[PDB]
Parts: sequence; C-alpha cells; structure tokens
Amino acid sequence: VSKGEELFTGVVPILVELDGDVNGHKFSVRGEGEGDATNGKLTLKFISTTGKLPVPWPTLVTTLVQCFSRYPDHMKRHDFFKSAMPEGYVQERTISFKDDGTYKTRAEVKFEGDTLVNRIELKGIDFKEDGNILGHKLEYNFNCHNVYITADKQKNGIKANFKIRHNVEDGSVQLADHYQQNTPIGDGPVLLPDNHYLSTCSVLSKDPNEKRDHMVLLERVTAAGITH
Repeated sequence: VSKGEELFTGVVPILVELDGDVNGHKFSVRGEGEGDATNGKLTLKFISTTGKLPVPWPTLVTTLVQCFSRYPDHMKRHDFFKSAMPEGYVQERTISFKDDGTYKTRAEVKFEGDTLVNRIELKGIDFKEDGNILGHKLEYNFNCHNVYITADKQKNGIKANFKIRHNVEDGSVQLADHYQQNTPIGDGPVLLPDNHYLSTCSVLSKDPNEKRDHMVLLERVTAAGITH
C-alpha cells in the first residue's frame, strides 16, 4: 500500500545515536541491532560512551523506531511510519514524569543505505535529585503499553499519546506521560491513519561481556484497533 513498506520485507539493520542532557548531566548513547516488521520484533544493544548514565535506562526506552511495528494486512493502509520511508520522519516528544521532571526529544528516523537510523537529541529539566529518575530507583524492566495514534492532517503526519508505567524498586509505580508528534521528511503523500494503537511489550537484559553501562532490549510491537 506504500512504496516505503517494501523496505521492511526483511530484517533491517538499525543504528541509534542519542545525545542527552538531564539537569545539566550530559550523556551519549549509541546502539545497534535489527528490526523485523514482518514479525513486529526488534533486538538492540545500547551502550553509554560517557560513563554511568545519570538516568535509568528504562526512562530512555521509548526515545531510543515505530516503523518496525507489525501492521496486520487489514490495517496496512494506516501505517504512516513506513509510508514516510526512505526519507523518514521527525519524531518529537515531551515526556512528563509524574511528580518529577520532563524530557523533550527530537529525532530524525530515516534510511541511510540499508540501515534504519534513529538520531536523537534529548533535554531533561526540573528533575528532583532525590526522585526516582536521578536517584536511580527504577527497576530494570519494562511493561507492555498501548500507543494511541491519531492523524494530524495539518502537519501531514500523526500524533500519539500514551502513559508509560515504570516499576519503582519500593513497589510503587512512576508514570511517564508521553506526548508525541511525527512529521514526514519527504514531500510525497503519506498514509494518514484512522485512530488505532500499537500494542508494545519490551524485555530488558544485560550483556555479560559488556563493561560499559548498557542495555540489551527485545521489543514486540503490533498495530491494532481497526477490525478486518
């Protein structure tokens, strides 16, 4: 249904680069792996190049490629993300951590050669030094969530909204409200979807041989909410 979708009929290499600043703590993350939109699966490893991160890895998961979502056949006309490829899209978010600070992110997601690249800048402000983020009080795990997508005709793109639930080590939960906008980089028509969601689950792990602060991630993501 889009030319871009043909770039995803196979396993695609991924590169991710993030430069961040949270409360004046600068950090850089670099990642690589592969995505398979036929299965709605991704596998990535991320490392810090700047030493121990100032924030928990789980708080960076959503920022660190929704073009790898599996769209069921009956929903393929609603896949904005692949329709924007290869030229790609700008993905912007605000992430508001309840009772704590906020991240603002801006990313370009596009092909370079055969690789899907996600390059991000992140700025975090107003975090509490004694809170769950700067205090590293979040469990090293991740819940399943629904990402609610709506068309944004005036920007020829989409918006999304969702609430991430981060488990806290004391048994509480830290909510992170996500507000997202995506705009195509290229000038040709894109697929503007009816309202739907991405059902996403993620598993976080470690590489026993990796000495840098790091995160290994496996994600499963499939679109839903529009019946055959």
